[PDB]
Amino acid sequence: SRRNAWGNLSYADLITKAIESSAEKRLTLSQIYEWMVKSVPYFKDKGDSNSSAGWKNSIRHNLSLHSKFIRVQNEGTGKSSWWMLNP
DNA sequence: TCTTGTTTACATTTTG
DNA sequence: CAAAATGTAAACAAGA
Repeated sequence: SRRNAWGNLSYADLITKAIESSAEKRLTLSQIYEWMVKSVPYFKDKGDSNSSAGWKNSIRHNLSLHSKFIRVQNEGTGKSSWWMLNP
């Protein structure tokens, strides 16, 4: 009996795995979504923001909330913010 | 307008 | 038990 359609891991924990599966160990908001879709089965079929407002909002909430994650300036024009694990 | 972030509420579960 | 967590849902503000 899972805790979520995708199992017992939490959004914040899923995010961690994402960021922590990156070379520079840092992702922008958009990539984190894509990671979920490509790494988590329950989401493989939810990329269409047409059916993906719930888990995206949640993911944005988790990011912006828990000091576990920190926002780091990403150099570039029209680029989003880096998101890294807080040491 | 669609993205990004932040915040605030609420209902439940888990923790410590 | 009470506090920290969690998952949703939403209101608002500044960016691309």
